[PDB]
Amino acid sequence: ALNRGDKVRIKRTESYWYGDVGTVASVEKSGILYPVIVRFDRVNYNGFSGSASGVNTNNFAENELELV
Amino acid sequence: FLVHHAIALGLHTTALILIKGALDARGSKLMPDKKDFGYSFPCDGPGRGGTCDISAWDAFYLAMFWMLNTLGW
Amino acid sequence: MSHSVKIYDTCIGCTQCVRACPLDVLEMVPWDGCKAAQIASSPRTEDCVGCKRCETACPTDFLSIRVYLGAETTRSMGLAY
Amino acid sequence: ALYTHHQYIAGFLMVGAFAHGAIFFVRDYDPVANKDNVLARMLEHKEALISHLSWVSLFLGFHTLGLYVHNDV
Amino acid sequence: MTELSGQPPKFGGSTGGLLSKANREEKYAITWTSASEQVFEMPTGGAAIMNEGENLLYLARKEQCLALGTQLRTKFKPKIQDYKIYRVYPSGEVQYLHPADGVFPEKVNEGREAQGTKTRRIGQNPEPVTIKFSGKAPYEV
Amino acid sequence: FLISWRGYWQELIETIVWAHERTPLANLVRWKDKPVALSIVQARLVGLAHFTVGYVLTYAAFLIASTAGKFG
Amino acid sequence: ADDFANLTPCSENPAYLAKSKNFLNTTNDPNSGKIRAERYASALCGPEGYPHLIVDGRFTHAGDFLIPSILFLYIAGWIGWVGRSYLIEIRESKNPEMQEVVINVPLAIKKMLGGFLWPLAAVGEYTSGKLVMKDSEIPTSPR
Amino acid sequence: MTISPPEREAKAKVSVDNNPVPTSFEKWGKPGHFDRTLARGPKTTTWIWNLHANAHDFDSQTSDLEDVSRKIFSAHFGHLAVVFVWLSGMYFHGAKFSNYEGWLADPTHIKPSAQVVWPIVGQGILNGDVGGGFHGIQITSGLFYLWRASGFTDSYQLYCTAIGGLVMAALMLFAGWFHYHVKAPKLEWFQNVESMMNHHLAGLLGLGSLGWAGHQIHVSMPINKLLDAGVAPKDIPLPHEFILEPSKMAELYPSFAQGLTPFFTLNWGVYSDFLTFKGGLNPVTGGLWLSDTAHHHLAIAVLFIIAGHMYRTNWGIGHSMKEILEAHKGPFTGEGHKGLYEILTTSWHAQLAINLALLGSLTIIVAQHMYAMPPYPYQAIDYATQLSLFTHHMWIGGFLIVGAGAHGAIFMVRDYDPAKNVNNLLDRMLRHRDAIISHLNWVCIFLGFHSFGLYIHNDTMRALGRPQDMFSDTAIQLQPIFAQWVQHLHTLAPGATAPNALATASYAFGGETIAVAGKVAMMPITLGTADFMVHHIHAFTIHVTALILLKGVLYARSSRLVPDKANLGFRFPCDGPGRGGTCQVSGWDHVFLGLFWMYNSLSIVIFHFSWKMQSDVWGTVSPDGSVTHVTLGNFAQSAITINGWLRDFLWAQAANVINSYGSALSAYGIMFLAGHFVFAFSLMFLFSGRGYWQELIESIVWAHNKLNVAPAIQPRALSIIQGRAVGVAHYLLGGIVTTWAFFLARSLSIG
Ligand code: CLA
Ligand code: CLA
Ligand code: CLA
Ligand code: CLA
Ligand code: CLA
Ligand code: CLA
Ligand SMILES: CCCCCCCCCCCCCCCC(=O)OC[C@H](COP(=O)(O)OC[C@@H](O)CO)OC(=O)CCCCCCCCCCCCCCC
Ligand SMILES: CC1=C(/C=C/C(C)=C/C=C/C(C)=C/C=C/C=C(C)/C=C/C=C(C)/C=C/C2=C(C)CCCC2(C)C)C(C)(C)CCC1
Ligand code: SF4
Ligand code: SF4
Ligand code: SF4
Ligand SMILES: [Cl-]
Repeated sequence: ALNRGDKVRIKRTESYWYGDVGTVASVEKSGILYPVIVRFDRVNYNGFSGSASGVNTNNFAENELELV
Repeated sequence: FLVHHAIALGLHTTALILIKGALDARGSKLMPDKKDFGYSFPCDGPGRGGTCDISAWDAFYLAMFWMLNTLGW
Repeated sequence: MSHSVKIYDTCIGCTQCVRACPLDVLEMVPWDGCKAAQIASSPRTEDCVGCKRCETACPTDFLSIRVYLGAETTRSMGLAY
Repeated sequence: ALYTHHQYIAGFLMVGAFAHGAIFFVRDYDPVANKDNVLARMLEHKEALISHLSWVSLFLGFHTLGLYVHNDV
Repeated sequence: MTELSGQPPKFGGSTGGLLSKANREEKYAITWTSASEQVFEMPTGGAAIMNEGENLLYLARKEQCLALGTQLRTKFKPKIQDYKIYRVYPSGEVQYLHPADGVFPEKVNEGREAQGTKTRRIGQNPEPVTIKFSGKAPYEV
Repeated sequence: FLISWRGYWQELIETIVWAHERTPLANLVRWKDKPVALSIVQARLVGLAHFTVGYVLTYAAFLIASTAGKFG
Repeated sequence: ADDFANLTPCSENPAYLAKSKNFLNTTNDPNSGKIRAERYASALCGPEGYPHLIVDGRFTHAGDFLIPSILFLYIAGWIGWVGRSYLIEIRESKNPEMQEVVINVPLAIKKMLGGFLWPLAAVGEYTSGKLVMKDSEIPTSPR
Repeated sequence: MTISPPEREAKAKVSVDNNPVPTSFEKWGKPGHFDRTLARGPKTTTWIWNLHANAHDFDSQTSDLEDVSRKIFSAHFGHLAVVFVWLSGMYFHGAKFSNYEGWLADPTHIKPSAQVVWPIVGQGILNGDVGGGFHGIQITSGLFYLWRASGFTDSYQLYCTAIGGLVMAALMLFAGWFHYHVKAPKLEWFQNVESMMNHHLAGLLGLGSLGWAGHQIHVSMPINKLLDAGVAPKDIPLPHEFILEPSKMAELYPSFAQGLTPFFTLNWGVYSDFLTFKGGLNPVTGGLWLSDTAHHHLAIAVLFIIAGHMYRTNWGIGHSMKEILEAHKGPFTGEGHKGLYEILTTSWHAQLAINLALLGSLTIIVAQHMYAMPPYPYQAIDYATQLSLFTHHMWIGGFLIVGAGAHGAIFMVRDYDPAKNVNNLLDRMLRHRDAIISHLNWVCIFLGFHSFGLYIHNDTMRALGRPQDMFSDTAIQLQPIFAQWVQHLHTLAPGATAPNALATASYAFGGETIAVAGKVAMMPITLGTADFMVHHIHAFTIHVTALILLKGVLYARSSRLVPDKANLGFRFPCDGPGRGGTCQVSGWDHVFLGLFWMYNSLSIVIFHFSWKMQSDVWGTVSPDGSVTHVTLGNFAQSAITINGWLRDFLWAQAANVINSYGSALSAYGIMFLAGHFVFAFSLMFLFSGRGYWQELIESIVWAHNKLNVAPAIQPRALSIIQGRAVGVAHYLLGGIVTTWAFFLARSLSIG
């Protein structure tokens, strides 16, 4: 039910963006565990010490998102 | 008056360290699985920004300095 | 002895952990859970030192490869003597 | 000597109390049985607690140090 | 495993090489074929000269052999992706270590059995209180 | 122990291990346990222990000696 | 009638007078010490002769902490409010970070100027929803 | 296409690019342009700190060695511009905000003062009365002494010097702009090391001391001879009046009657009127003889100009440095220096390490030479000036040395090629670094036990009431026998091994007690058991600093623990908690530890200097000749125990800094407390770790999210390396400011 450009709130407890909202970029074909690719405005902690920024994309399952 | 506010600062900062350590011991965003790593562990590596003194044991160890400072005052 | 290196189902099969590992602890094996059709594996954790290069490398929202340091051996302590 | 002795003992005891609270959260805390009670609700708003402890520590530190340094100068 | 061949690299000696562990406990060997006599960085300090043809080198640790292997495959004009790494015991027993099934682990390969696999996310590990008084941690179940 | 962390000491201990294994007469003797640098947590704990012992003893000697020499 | 009996007004303390007849000049004016000996005489001093302040809340010492508290809280509310509105406005400018390191001086000065009504704007954002955000719409860490 | 001059190649080894970099202001408005990783955009606050950490890291910015060399050249120009601005400000403050003329008229009964504080919030108390109705801050830089030695008399001369310094700064700035943007010399130009060295030895050093010898003979010496006779600065003719009237020069030095003929005809002896070799100090002022210094600078000009000829450039005669290097190889070192000429011509960090090491050593030499052979007038009377200059040059040298270790490690990481270093010095040192470092470690342990251990033994013996069991001149003596012998040899040099020297090179080696005014200028400095112990403490601390830094350089490539450390870079936090934990293995971290240990060493050095000079040197001489020293000769019995240093040195001499309130020296007590504070502050960064602070930032950021004030540039805790950099910077700053306040207050209070 998730389409490109949908604003979804993250429900993954261990996710950096739990409670935050990200935009849906693509939904991969069936057979995959976590297909919904989500892009976020806020970078997470990813990177070696001293790195400038981090990752702003991650895959999720649909039930792990909440439609905004 | 001045030393009593120094004492209040010391109590509050030692309590802040200890309580932040206890409330984040199960997990934070740097370590959402910290409860799997036990109370005491070295760190989580230099990745994810660097994770020196991440365990709640480290929070105890840091708070010890503030307790000694408070008692000095 | 050795450390423990677990690979979870959020694996996207980018293999960066295997390339980062400086002791050949990890491999890529065929899988069907991700688009890359591959999952990381730790069949040689007895050589694992625990430097955490794999975790530094992992891109998934919180690591899909996790190193829990355990019982210390001369191989795990990086000892040459 | 007795005052200093007992105060230092008290400081060690307080630090150990909070350290073992952290050890509880790490090893023994059960979320399903403690669900929604006061214990779990303390974790539920832990960011508020930690942030307001930070604020009171900053308040006290800034202003007590400021008055002391004003008097010194 | 059998016997190991190769010529020792041209080198005058270092203090960074093998110690008593090599004879008492374990050692490691790396073989590689070079196209010419070329200089390379010795992982134990200094510059050594590899010979055209086969080269066998004994090092103290597996990580040293793997660092030399990455240097061989990343820093040389015709890249050397031919190196094999073995664990050598003082009993003479030789154990082939790298690359496991003849293929570098960075790329997938059939006939590989997944190990360390967990059929869940990190956030789906059980609570330690649910496993206390066993000997296990939430990642071991 | 607080300021200087572990890897530097492990490398120094490796130089010392080499120095022992290559010094004759001393070579007759070998360690039953491989010498290694103190762990990270061990370092924190040992540094805090020295910090606290010095803290308490310094202040105790000062308090006692000042109050006894002055007699209140 | 007999409150604060451990303090006496500086005009009545002999130590304060003996020290104020030697008060050091503060600026280029050679009467700044006399101006101090005049001004501080109205407050309460003590045995050492140094003026003591009363933050008790009673209005006879309203100038000791009440008026300065009002002044500071006004200025700090202005500062925080204009900075926050600058941040909020910038957030929807496609690239807020670059405008946070490289200041948007027109917008910045505009927000700073409109800071004299900061308590009114604070109450107005509270009564709506611009001041406080809802907890389930805020990122948190695992419990 | 900016301002284009003709050519100016002079048919030389010059080769420039006409206009490689155009001038524009747009990259000013894009902070982070020089780094690709920062030109994208700041997402976290780390981007901010990185923007300052990689500003001068020109290697990581571009791969063109030529562009890096041009950047370094123009940055050298800008740096000289900054130093010229600083020196011009010094001369301007001496001209228009100092009592230099009042001091010149009566140096003994006045104190050197510049910088007038503005009377506000009570800070006007800092304008202490320095003499002659002047109120300000007393300066310990010793600018007035250098100016009297130069021959200054009027404030307008200092003002002209300041204007000229501003003009020279503008010149250097324009030169940097012009040589990076317009005419930018190619890489081939910088690699003429023979040409550069010939010029620096001949033109920079030789011609410099030649011109300064000219100025000293023509301006400094006559004005100083007239000042030492008491002619008063208002009556002494201007410096040029001696050039316009050679009779005025002949009346002071009759040698000037015979003209330049003794020079051209090698009749140098008649030049004895101003080219002398006396040796000792001026009786009237306590400084060095300006004729001795003029003759010295003359001979130094001669030596350096001659030395500027050994190397070969365009005319065949000279030396190829590559040849001299490749020739030197013995049976212990394989190929010796084969390949060193190549790395010392393509690596900037190699030259930088060598030059930092030698310059730090030279500044330490400068401190140790200027204290015992006071070259300026009335310098030794001012114990504050003496101590201040000594400790300052000490600290500068130590910092330059730590930087030398740093850039040796950087070279090893970045510019080391094993193919270009096969069986040479570098290769074999890397091949036996385990031997080197293990033996240095053993020497460090032996020194710690046999220096500080002696102090601990003496503390324990004295506490037990066993003074006869102590190490001291009155018990178990440890006499510095060799240093005493060398002092005696120095004392006997004039007239014997130094025939043409009238007096000893420095009266610290022995002889009479030269005293100017009520104070002692310089006298013999005896050496005993306490001096033995302090000197071996110095040896121990210097060896430990060297151990740390040399280990950092030799293992920056690899170790048995981390065999691929070269790939990790010069500066990185660790390589994980694995292998037992690998924290601080980088070369950068070795520099970080060496900073603390150099601080330790130099603190002990300057404490030794201060106490020894206050106990056994400085003091008041009587009309009878009795010498009452500052602290009554207490060094020999107190400096042998740690409790002695805590009580009679620190606690005793700290009495001035703590009681400085309500007086002109109150800023010193304020900065004392301030240094203590910053030192304590640093311990938070050094004792903790980034993870706690980031997790606390998480809750603070949640509170920001609650009221919608969260910033787009996400707050991130300081990186591991940055945490340590902040820690060490604040540690050094706090401690050094503490001892700066301590020394200045103590030395200014003792008159
Ligand atoms: C004298 C040493 C020192 C000082 C000044 C501090 C300061 C602080 N610590 Mg800390 N700490 C120290 C030693 C010190 N620590 C040591 C040795 C350890 C053991 C490693 C710790 C471990 C520790 C922990 C674990 C924590 C603290 C916390 C805090 C903060 C508490 C809030 C407060 O004090 O109010 C206000 C702050 C201050 C008064 C300090 C700032 C003072 C400056 C001068 C204010 C003016 C700014 C200045 C002008 C900037 C301009 C710079 C420019 C001129 C160059 C505070 C900033 C707690 C915290 O983070 O609070 C939320 C906390 O969690 N400390
Ligand atoms: C109107 C004068 C002018 C202009 C507009 C430029 C323009 C430019 N220069 Mg240039 N340059 C100038 C003067 C100027 N320069 C001078 C006087 C020198 C001699 C020092 C140089 C030497 C030089 C070098 C070596 C380099 C440049 C570079 C650059 C480009 C990078 C942008 C930048 O500098 O970031 C912004 C810079 C600032 C905001 C400067 C802030 C002040 C700094 C941090 C310290 C100030 C020290 C000061 C220069 C020393 C004297 C001051 C003293 C008198 C008080 C840029 C287009 C760099 C380049 O090629 O880019 C890749 C480069 O490597 N310039
Ligand atoms: C006799 C010729 C000569 C002289 C005087 C110098 C002098 C200098 N060089 Mg240079 N050099 C030379 C030849 C010379 N060089 C040649 C032939 C080469 C090519 C191989 C180089 C390549 C070279 C490089 C790569 C660098 C230098 C640098 C420097 C400066 C660093 C030393 C310093 O800071 O001291 C103190 C500084 C001063 C006292 C400044 C005053 C000197 C002014 C600027 C020049 C003298 C004026 C002129 C000769 C007329 C006045 C004298 C006359 C009235 C009698 C210095 C001013 C470094 C630099 O750029 O520094 C900024 C640097 O990186 N040199
Ligand atoms: C154990 C041997 C040894 C020792 C003790 C030294 C020590 C010293 N050298 Mg030397 N060097 C050596 C080997 C050694 N070097 C060899 C073998 C070479 C041949 C490659 C060089 C060539 C070299 C040059 C060209 C220069 C030095 C200079 C210096 C002095 C710098 C002082 C300073 O930094 O203050 C301040 C610095 C200056 C006054 C001048 C700075 C000159 C620039 C900035 C540094 C050199 C640039 C470099 C050659 C660029 C090319 C390298 C690469 C990019 C191609 C110093 C005392 C400098 C000097 O002035 O000599 C007296 C200098 O010009 N060295
Ligand atoms: C001729 C001397 C010289 C030269 C040109 C260089 C050149 C270089 N160094 Mg080096 N170094 C030197 C001396 C020198 N250094 C000294 C004396 C030390 C010992 C402290 C070091 C130790 C050292 C380390 C550990 C590192 C470098 C690094 C670097 C590179 C980055 C420059 C930089 O730091 O960015 C910009 C500069 C700064 C951000 C400095 C600002 C912070 C300073 C320290 C605060 C000091 C405060 C002030 C002095 C007193 C307090 C007042 C305050 C309240 C205002 C650069 C190519 C870095 C590198 O990556 O190498 C490639 C790095 O890791 N150097
Ligand atoms: C007072 C504080 C202190 C002390 C005593 C030491 C001690 C030492 N440091 Mg250290 N260090 C310190 C502060 C201190 N550090 C700090 C704050 C830092 C952070 C920057 C460092 C970081 C640092 C580094 C990076 C290094 C050292 C090194 C060394 C060792 C030098 C070798 C030596 O001196 O021989 C031995 C001296 C002693 C053991 C001192 C005590 C000796 C007493 C007088 C004798 C005791 C008698 C007997 C044994 C008592 C037994 C009791 C009985 C009940 C059994 C030494 C053991 C260097 C090293 O390892 O050199 C080889 C080195 O690499 N330190
Ligand atoms: C009071 C002084 C005490 C020291 C005396 C004992 C010296 C200790 C080492 C003996 C050999 C070194 C002397 C010959 C100097 C020498 O070069 O010998 C010759 C030999 C190399 O010479 P080559 O024949 O190769 O000469 C060709 C050169 O051009 C090489 O490039 O050196 C070595 O064998 C390597 C070992 C030297 C490293 C040993 C130094 C150990 C540090 C000891 C520090 C003592 C402090 C001295 C106070 C300043
Ligand atoms: C004034 C007065 C009064 C009153 C009093 C009161 C009422 C009080 C109270 C008090 C109090 C009330 C106090 C307190 C304190 C507290 C604390 C000190 C805390 C704590 C805790 C801890 C330390 C820990 C915790 C934990 C954790 C961490 C987790 C888990 C769980 C636990 C618990 C373990 C009267 C009228 C009587 C009389 C007159 C006077
Ligand atoms: S430096 Fe920090 S992250 Fe690195 S190993 Fe040490 S504690 Fe862990
Ligand atoms: S922790 Fe280090 S050794 Fe272990 S698998 Fe990861 S990269 Fe390899
Ligand atoms: S780095 Fe992480 S996501 Fe990528 S293959 Fe390895 S375990 Fe899977
Ligand atoms: Cl004593």
